[PDB]
Amino acid sequence: LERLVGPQDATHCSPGLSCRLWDSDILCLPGDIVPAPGPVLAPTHLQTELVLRCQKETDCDLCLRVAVHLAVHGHNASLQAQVVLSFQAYPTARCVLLEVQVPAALVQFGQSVGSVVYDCFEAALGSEVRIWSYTQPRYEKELNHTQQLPDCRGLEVWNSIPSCWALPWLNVSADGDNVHLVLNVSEEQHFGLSLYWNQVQGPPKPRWHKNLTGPQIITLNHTDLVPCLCIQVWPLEPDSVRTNICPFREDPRAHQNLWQAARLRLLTLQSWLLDAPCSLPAEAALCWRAPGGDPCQPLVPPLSWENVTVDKVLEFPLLKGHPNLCVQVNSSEKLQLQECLWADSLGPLKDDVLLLETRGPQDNRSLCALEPSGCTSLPSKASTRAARLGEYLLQDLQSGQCLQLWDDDLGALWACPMDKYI
Amino acid sequence: LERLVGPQDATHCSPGLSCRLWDSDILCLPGDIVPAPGPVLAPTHLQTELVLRCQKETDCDLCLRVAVHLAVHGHNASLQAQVVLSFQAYPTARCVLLEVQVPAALVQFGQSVGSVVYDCFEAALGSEVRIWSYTQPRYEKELNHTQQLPDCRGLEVWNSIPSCWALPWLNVSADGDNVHLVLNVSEEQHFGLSLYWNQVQGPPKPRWHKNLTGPQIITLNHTDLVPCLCIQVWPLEPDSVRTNICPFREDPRAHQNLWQAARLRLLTLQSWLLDAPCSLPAEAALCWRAPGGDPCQPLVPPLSWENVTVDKVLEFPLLKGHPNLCVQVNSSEKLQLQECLWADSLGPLKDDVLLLETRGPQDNRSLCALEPSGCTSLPSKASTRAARLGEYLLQDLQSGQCLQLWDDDLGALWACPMDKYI
Amino acid sequence: LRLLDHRALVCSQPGLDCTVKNSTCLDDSWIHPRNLTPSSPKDLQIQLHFAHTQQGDLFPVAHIEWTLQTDASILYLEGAELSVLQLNTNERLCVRFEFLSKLRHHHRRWRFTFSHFVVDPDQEYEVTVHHLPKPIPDGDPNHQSKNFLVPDCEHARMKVTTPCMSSGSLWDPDITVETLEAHQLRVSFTLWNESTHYQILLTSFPHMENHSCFEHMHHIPAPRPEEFHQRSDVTLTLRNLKGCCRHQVQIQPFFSSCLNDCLRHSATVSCPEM
Amino acid sequence: LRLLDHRALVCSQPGLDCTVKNSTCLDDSWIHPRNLTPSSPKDLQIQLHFAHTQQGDLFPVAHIEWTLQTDASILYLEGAELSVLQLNTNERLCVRFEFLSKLRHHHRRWRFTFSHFVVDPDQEYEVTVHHLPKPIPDGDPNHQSKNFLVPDCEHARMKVTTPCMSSGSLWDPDITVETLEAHQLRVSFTLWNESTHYQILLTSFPHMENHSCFEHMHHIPAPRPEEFHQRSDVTLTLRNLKGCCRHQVQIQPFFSSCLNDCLRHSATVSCPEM
Amino acid sequence: EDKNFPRTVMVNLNIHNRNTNTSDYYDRSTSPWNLHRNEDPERYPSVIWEAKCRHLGCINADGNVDYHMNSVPIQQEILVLRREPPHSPNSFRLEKILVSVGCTCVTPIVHHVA
Amino acid sequence: RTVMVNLNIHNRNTNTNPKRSSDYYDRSTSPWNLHRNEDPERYPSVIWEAKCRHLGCINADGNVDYHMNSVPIQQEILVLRREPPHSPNSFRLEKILVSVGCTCVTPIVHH
Amino acid sequence: RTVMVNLNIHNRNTNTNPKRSSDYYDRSTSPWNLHRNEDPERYPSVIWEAKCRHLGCINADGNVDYHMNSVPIQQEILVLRREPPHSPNSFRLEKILVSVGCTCVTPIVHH
Amino acid sequence: EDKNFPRTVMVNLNIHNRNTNTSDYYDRSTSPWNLHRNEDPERYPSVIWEAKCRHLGCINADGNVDYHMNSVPIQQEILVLRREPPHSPNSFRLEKILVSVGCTCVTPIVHHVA
Ligand SMILES: *[C@@H]1O[C@H](CO)[C@@H](O)[C@H](O)[C@H]1NC(C)=O
Ligand SMILES: *[C@@H]1O[C@H](CO)[C@@H](O)[C@H](O)[C@H]1NC(C)=O
Ligand SMILES: *[C@@H]1O[C@H](CO)[C@@H](O)[C@H](O)[C@H]1NC(C)=O
Ligand SMILES: *[C@@H]1O[C@H](CO)[C@@H](O)[C@H](O)[C@H]1NC(C)=O
Ligand SMILES: *[C@@H]1O[C@H](CO)[C@@H](O)[C@H](O)[C@H]1NC(C)=O
Ligand SMILES: *[C@@H]1O[C@H](CO)[C@@H](O)[C@H](O)[C@H]1NC(C)=O
Ligand SMILES: *[C@@H]1O[C@H](CO)[C@@H](O)[C@H](O)[C@H]1NC(C)=O
Ligand SMILES: *[C@@H]1O[C@H](CO)[C@@H](O)[C@H](O)[C@H]1NC(C)=O
Repeated sequence: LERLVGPQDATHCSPGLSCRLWDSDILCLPGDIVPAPGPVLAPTHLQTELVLRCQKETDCDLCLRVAVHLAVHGHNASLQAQVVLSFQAYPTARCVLLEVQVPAALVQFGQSVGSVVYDCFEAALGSEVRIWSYTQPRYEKELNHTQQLPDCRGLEVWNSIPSCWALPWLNVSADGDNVHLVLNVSEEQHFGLSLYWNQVQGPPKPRWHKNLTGPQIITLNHTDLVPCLCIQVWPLEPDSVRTNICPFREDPRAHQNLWQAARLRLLTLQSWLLDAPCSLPAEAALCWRAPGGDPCQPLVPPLSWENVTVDKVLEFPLLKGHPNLCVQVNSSEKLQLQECLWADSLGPLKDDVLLLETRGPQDNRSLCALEPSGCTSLPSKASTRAARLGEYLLQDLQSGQCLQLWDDDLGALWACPMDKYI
Repeated sequence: LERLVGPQDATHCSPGLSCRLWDSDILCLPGDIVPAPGPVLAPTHLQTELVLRCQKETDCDLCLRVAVHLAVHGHNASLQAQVVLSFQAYPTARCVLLEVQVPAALVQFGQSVGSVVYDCFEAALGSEVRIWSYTQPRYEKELNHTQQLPDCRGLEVWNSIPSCWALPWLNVSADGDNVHLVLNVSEEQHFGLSLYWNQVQGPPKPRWHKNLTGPQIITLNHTDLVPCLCIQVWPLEPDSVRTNICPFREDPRAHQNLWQAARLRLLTLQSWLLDAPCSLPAEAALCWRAPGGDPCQPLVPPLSWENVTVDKVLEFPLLKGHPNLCVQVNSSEKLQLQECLWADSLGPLKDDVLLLETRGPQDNRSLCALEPSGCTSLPSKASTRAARLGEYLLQDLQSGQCLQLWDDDLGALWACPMDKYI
Repeated sequence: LRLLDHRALVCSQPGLDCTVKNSTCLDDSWIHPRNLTPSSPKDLQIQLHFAHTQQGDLFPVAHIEWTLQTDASILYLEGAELSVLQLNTNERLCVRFEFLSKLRHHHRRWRFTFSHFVVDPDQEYEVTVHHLPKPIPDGDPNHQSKNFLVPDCEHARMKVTTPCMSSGSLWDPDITVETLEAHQLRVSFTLWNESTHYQILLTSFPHMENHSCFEHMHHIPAPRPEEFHQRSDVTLTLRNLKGCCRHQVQIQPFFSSCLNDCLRHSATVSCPEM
Repeated sequence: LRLLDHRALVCSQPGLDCTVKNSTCLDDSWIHPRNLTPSSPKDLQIQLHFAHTQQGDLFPVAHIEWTLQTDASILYLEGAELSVLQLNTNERLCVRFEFLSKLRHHHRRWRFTFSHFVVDPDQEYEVTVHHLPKPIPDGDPNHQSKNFLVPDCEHARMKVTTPCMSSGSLWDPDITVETLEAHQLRVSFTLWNESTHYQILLTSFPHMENHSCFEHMHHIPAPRPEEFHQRSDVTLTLRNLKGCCRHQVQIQPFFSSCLNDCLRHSATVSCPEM
Repeated sequence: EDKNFPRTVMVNLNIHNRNTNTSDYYDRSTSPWNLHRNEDPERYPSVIWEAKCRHLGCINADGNVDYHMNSVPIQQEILVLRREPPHSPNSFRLEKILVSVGCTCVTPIVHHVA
Repeated sequence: RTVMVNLNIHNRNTNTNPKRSSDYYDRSTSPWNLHRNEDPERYPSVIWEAKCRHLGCINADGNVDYHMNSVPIQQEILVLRREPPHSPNSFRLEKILVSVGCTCVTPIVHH
Repeated sequence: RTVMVNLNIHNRNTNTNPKRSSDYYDRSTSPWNLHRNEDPERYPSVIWEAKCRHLGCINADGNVDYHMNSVPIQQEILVLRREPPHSPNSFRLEKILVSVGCTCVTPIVHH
Repeated sequence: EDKNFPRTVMVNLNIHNRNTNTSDYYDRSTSPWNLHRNEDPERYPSVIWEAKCRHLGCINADGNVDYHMNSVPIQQEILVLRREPPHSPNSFRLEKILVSVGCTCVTPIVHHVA
C-alpha cells in the first residue's frame, strides 16, 4: 500500500487467504511440464509497483514490489501450493520461496484465488530486469515481464534517491577580498577536490587538485579565479559519484579578474588576437590616441565595430599600421582594454595628424581633421587665426606625401606629417 | 735425540725391546694399590728434555719430552705391561696410553728393563706443569716431577720461539723531509697501530691511533714527531702480543722538532718553567740583551748556570725583574732558546746600563759596566774622551737612584737609568 | 595447466607399492573424513624443467618433490593431492596418489617426484600437497603450499620452449626504416612463418618533452604462404610541422598464439641537430 | 632454578591418566630409542606468575602450557621432558610426564599446564618440551624451544617478590647530604633491617667535563640489631680545589642476597653558580 | 542408490547467503565489454553473463581508440550443477566450467633497441 | 527441502586454448593485489581474491590519475561447505561475492 | 678398552645459593653473544657458547678501547655421544673445548 | 648385572678429542682470580681449577682498586664420573656439579634520583 516499506523481508497476500515466505535464495530451475491430477494453482500475470525502503532516517534504497495472481485448473478442503520467483537479473542473482495456502472459501474451479506479494526485489537504476515466475513443480512456462527501469531520470526517482543531486554542500561565498569554499562534510569523511577552467575544446584545464579530510573552509586565490572556474568533489571511495558546479559564470569579481588577465597581441601587420582564459564573446574597434594627451577618440565613424571572439583570429582593413592606432575592447559597452598594438612595431606615438575623407556635394572631395573635440571639415577658417596649417597639409596630401592607412569606395584615412611646422 | 722433532705423535723406546702408543687421551685415574702375583713392572724416576716441534718452515711450538724407566718386582718368556702418563696440568688436560713389552733377554728380577719415551707434551711457557706417572693397574703411587718451565726468558727459548721479539718489521726511515714507516705485513694481514709520547709519570700520551690492512707505508707529520715518539703494533686477533719501539731517542731531526715546540713561561716574578713535550734534562742561565742591537752577553760571571729539568719549577735569585734579562737554554752547550721573560711583564727593552759590583783591594768597592765588548771597570778613562757618563752614574748609584737586581755577599747587579744624558 | 601425457604415470618405486590416479581434485576423505590424520609433507619444493615430448615439441614442465615426516603417523598414510592451482584463473589441477602397501621401517627419508605437469610461462601458481586421508574439520592441516612461478620468454631457457616460439620470440624484424627527405618515413620489416595481420603504429614528440604531437596507424593484411619471411616495406608520409621531429614506431604483431597481448618490437631515432 | 615444592605434582586430569615423575633430564628413550616417534608439541608458550608458598613467602614462578598435534602419532605418546635450561649457567632442570592410559578420541585440543618452577629474576632461560619417546638419531625432532626471560626488580610485580626485597629493592636511603661551608660534605642515609657493611663512594668533576678530579671511599661496619633503620651520618672532608665542584656519591650496599652486584643508590648536585 | 557411489551426498537447498542479499561497469570501462546469453535450463544458474572485450585497444579521455594499450579478458573456473538424470528436479552432478567475467586495460610488452 | 548431488566432477574447462595469459595485475591501468582466501570447511579450499591497489588509474607517465577510478569486478560463484555433524544436513551450498580483478572506469558526474 | 657407566645422574649442584646472577653479557667491560650449540646425538643436547663481541674493552664513557683486549674463557667439559649402531660401542665419551664467558685483559708487550 | 637397571651402558674409554690436542688470563685480567685444588681420586678429572674473584672491585690502568666497578664470578654445570663401587676401576656413575670457571668486570646497577 505504501511507498516507504520497512527494512524487513516479509510477504502480505490479499485478505482471507493465509500465506508464508522462506527468503533463503533457494535453488530454482524450470525442470519439466508435470501432470496435474487434481486442482492445482497457476499464474496469470505479473505486476511491478513503485516502492522505497528506508533502514534509518539518512539511508534509503529501491524496492521493486512484485505480485502474482493464481487460479485453480488441472484434472481436506484447503488447497495448498508452492510458488517461486526466479529473479535472474543483473547485477546480483537471488531467488524467492513463497508458500500460498488458499482456504476452501476462495476455491473456485476455472477462476482466480487471490494474489501473493513479495517485499522486495531491490534492483539498480538503469538495468532492464528479468522476472521469471513459475509454479513449484512447474506447470506453465515462466511468464515474461521484462521491466524497463528508469536511470536517475524518473521524476519521483529524484524526490527520494540521494545519488540524484544531493552531494556534500559547498556554499558560495564571495565575501570581502577572500572567496571561501564552505564545506559541510563530517570530520571523519575524506574527499577528492579539483578546480578547473572549462571552455569549448579541451574541457579540462585544472588549476588546483588535492585530497583532503574535511570540513576545511578553503580560501581561494583571485589569480586562479575566473568565470570558467568549476569545482568537482567526491568521497574517497572507488566509483564514488562527483558533480561539476560552475557558479562564477556571472559573478562581478570573476569577470573583473578575467579582463585584467586577458591580453591583446599582434600576430602580423594584418592579424591580431584576444588572449583570455575564459572564452567569452565581446566586441572591439580601432581608436586614435593623441601623443600629447591620452583622450582616445574612436574611429566610429567611418570604421565599424567588429564582432570579436576570444582565440578567434581577426584581420585589419588597413593597408598599413600606425603607432597612434590602438584597439579598444568592450563588453556591454563598458570599456575593458585600450592596448596600442603598433607601440612596439612602429612606436612610440607620432604626432602625425589623421584625416577623414568623404565625397562631398557636386562629386568633389571633402576632407576633415581628427581634433580632440571631434572633427573639423577643412580647408576652413581656423582657431589659429590664419587658414590653419591644414592649408599646407592639403598640399602635402595631393602631392603624395600623406600615408594612406584605410581605403574605401566612400572614404579614406591619411596620416600626414606635421614635423615641418613647429 | 734431536731438538727438532716432527709433527706426528709416536713412541720410541730404548733398543732391543719393542713398544707401541695409543695417544687417544684415555680416561686415567689412580684406583687402588693392587697385588702383584708375579713379575710386574714399576717406574723409578721421570725426565724432562728440551725438544721443539715444527709442522712447516714458518710454524714452530714446544715439546716437553718425558721418559719413564721400568723394573721387574712383585711376587711365555716375554714380560708385558701397560703404562700411563696422566698430564693433569694447566691449561689443557690430556692423558697418554703407552704399551711396553720388554722381551725375555732384558728380564732381570730386581733390576731395570730399559725405558719408554713419549713425543710430546706441548706445555705453555710459564706454567708449572704436573707429571703424574703410574702403572696400569696401579702398584706405586704417582711419581711427583712438578717441572718449573721458563717464561719467554730461557736463552734457547728466544732462539726458536717467534713470540720472543720477532714481530712484523717496521724499518726506520728518516729519509728527506718525510719520515716513512715501512711495514712488512702480508696483504691480507690486519693490524692495530698506535703512536705515543712516553715520559716519567703518565706513560701513555697518544698522538695517532688507527686500524689498518697492511702493508701501507705511512708517512709521519713532523708536528707529532719528537724523541718521545714510540710505536706499538699488533695483529687484529684477541690477546695478540704487541711491542713498544722508541727509536727517536737520539735522532737529529726529532730533537730539532722538540726544541722548536718547547716554550719558556714566567709563572710569577720569582718562578719560571720550561714546557717541552719530551722530558729531557738540560742547563740554562740569565743573559743581558742590548736594546739597540741583539748580541746577548751572558751574565756568567757572576751568576751561575742552573741545572734545569723540564716540568720542574725554578726560582730566580733576583730581588726584581728587568726587561733586558732573558733566559738562555742550551743542551750540550749548543744554544736552543733565548726568550725574554720580562718582555711582557716589564717590557719593552730599556736602555738602562747594568753594573757588576765586586770588593776590590783594600776592602773598597770596585764597579764595572756591561758593554758589548765585555766589561769596563769604572770609574775610568773613556772612549767618549771625557771621564764617561759612568762618572755621573757613579753618583746616581750612591745616591740610591740605581735599581738593585741581584744581591750577594761578594757582589751585586744594578740597573742604572741613562734617560737623563742623551 | 595440463598433464604432459596420459601415459604410465605410476608411483611404484622400490620399497613402495602404489599408483597415481588422476583425480577430480576432491578426495573421498574430504567428503567423509576419518579419526586418523597423517603428518604434513615436510620440505616441499618445486623446480621447473623442459622435457621433449613424443611429437618432438619441447614444453615448460613443473617437477615437484618432497619428504615425509619420520613420525608414527607415516604408517597411516593413504596418499596425496598434488594440487597446482593457477592464481590468474583459480583453475584447479591435481593427481591422487594411492598406496597399495602401507609405509613401514623408515631408515631413509622417503621421497616422491612428479615430472608430468605442463605450465604456461609468466604465470603464478600455488602448488599445495594435501596428504591423505584429509584432516577432519576443526583439525590440524597435513599440507604445505608454495607459490610457484614461471619466468617470461626473455629468459634463455624459456624462449626455446614451444609456447614462446609461436608467440613471436624467435622473430626479429630488422627495421630498415629511412628518414626520407620528402617529409616521409620508409617503414620496413621481415615477417614470421605464420599468416596473420601486422599493424604499424606511429607517434611523434618534440626533442625536449614527453608529450606527443601526432598519431597514425597503417594496416597490413595477412601475407600469402610464399610471402612468409618476406620484407614488407610500407612507406608513410610524416606531417612534420617545424617543432616536432623525434618519431617513434612499434610494429604490433597479431599472431594466433597471443593476439593484442603479443611482443611489440619498437625502434626510435631522436631529433638530429646540425 | 628449583621446584616450588616436592608436593602432589601429578598430571592426572579428566580424560587422561598419568603422573609427573621428577627426572634426571635424560629419559630412558634417549639412551635406547624406539622405531615409533610422537608428534612435536604445537604452540608452546610460557607465562610468569607469583604463587604464595606454605611458608607465606611469594616467589617468581614459570607457568608452562602447550597443545598436542591432532595427528595419529598422538596415540603413540609416552610423555614429555619439560626442560628449563638457564643460559647464564647451562644448569639443566626438567620433569618427566608418564601416561598410564594412551591418548585416544581427540575432539578437543588436549592441553597441559605446569605451575611449579621457581625462576631467578633477570635471567634468560630456554624452555624446551621434549615429547616421549625421544626420536632416533638422524630423526626428526618432536620438540619446541622458547627463550623465556624474567624481568628485573624495577618492574612493579617483581619488586614485591622475595628475591627482590632481600636484595635491597624496598630500601630507600633518603640521602640528606649537606654542602657544609667548611669544605666538607655531610653524608647520611637510613639502612635496611639486615646486618651488613655499607661503603660510601665519592667522585668529583668540573661543571663542564666528564673527567674526574678526586676519589675517596669511607667504610661503615655492620650495624647492631637495635641500629636497624637508624640514620647513619658520616661527614667527610672535601679537598675542594678551585676548579672542581660537581660532587657525586653512591652508597654501595653489600647485603648477603647480592654482595658487590647489589643496587647502588646514587645522588648528584651540580656546581652552584652565583 | 546411495552407497553404490559414495560421491552422492545431501545438500541443504536453502542457499546460505554470504551477504549476497546485503553495475554499469561494462559500459563505463576504458576496456568495455558486452554480455551474451549463455543460458541453459539444465545448468545452475540458468542465465549467464559472458563478458568479452568490446574494443581491441582502450578508449582514451577524448573517446578515441588508443592503439598504445590492449584490452584483455579475465576468465575464471566456477562450479555449476547439471541435471542427472535429465529433467528430474531431485538429483544433480557437479561441473567445473570456464567463464569470461570482465575486461581490463594493459600496457603492451615492448623490446627497446637503439 | 534437500537435494542430492554427485560430487564426481566433470572438468569441462579442459580446452587449454592457444592464448596463455601473463601477470595482468601489474600491467593494468588499475593494478591489484591477491589475497589467499583459504578455508578447509569450504570447497574449493583456496580462492585468490584480487583487490584494487589504487583509487585512481595509472597515466602514460606512471602516476595515479585521481580523475579516473579503479573498480573491482565482483563475481558471485557457487561453493560447497561441510555443514556441522549435529545439523540435519552434512553439506550446504553457498553463494559468495568475491573480487576477481580490476578495471579502469570514468567516474559519474551529476551536473 | 671399554668402561661401564650408570647414567642415573646425581644432581650435586642442588645448592641454590642466595646469590642469584643477572645478565652479565651486556654489563661487562668485555661484552659477549651466546650461540645455541644443539646436537641430539650428544648429551647435554644444548650448550650455550659465549663469544666476545669486541676485540677491545668498554671504557667508562662507553666506547671500544682498542688498547685493552676481550678474551673468551674456554673450558673443556665432559659430554656423552651416541656412537653409531654399526661401531662396537653404543656410547663414546668426548672432551669439548667451548667458550663459557669473556674477560678484559691487559695485552702483552715485548719491549 | 646389566638389564637389572637399564641405565648401565658401555663407553668407548678412548676419548674422542674434539680438537683438545690441536693461559695466564687469571693474572692479566682486570677482574683477576686464583685457582684452588678441588682434587678427588674418585672423581674424573682428578685435578680441578676452582677460580674465584681475587679483587672485589676491578684493577684500573694505574694498578689501583677502582670501586666504580665489580668483579663477578662465572659458574657452570659440568658432568663428571664418580667410582661405583668405590676403588673399582671398571664401573662409574654420572654426576652434575657446580664449578667456578673465571671472572669478569661489570658496571654496577644504579638508580639516579635528582
Ligand atoms: C548558503 O547557506 C544559506 C544559509 O545560511 C542558504 O540560504 C544558502 O542557500 C546556501 N547556499 C548554498 C549554495 O548552499
Ligand atoms: C554546515 O556547517 C556549519 C558549521 O558551523 C553549520 O552551521 C551548518 O548548519 C552546516 N550545514 C549543513 C547543511 O550541514
Ligand atoms: C555583433 O555586432 C552587432 C552589431 O549590431 C551586434 O548586434 C551583435 O550583438 C554583435 N555580437 C554578436 C556575437 O553577434
Ligand atoms: C731496514 O732494511 C735494511 C735492508 O734494506 C736492513 O739492513 C736494516 O737492518 C732494516 N732496519 C730495520 C730497523 O729493520
Ligand atoms: C719488506 O717489503 C719489501 C717490499 O718491496 C721487500 O722488498 C722486503 O724484502 C720485505 N722485507 C721482509 C723482511 O719481508
Ligand atoms: C749540572 O751542572 C753541572 C755543572 O758543573 C754539570 O756538571 C751537570 O752535568 C749538570 N747537569 C746535571 C743533570 O747534573
Ligand atoms: C583419467 O584419464 C583417463 C584417460 O587416460 C580418463 O578416461 C579419465 O576420465 C580421467 N579422469 C580424470 C578425473 O581426469
Ligand atoms: C624426586 O623427589 C624425591 C623427593 O620428593 C627424591 O627422593 C628423588 O630422589 C627425586 N629425584 C630426582 C631425580 O630429583
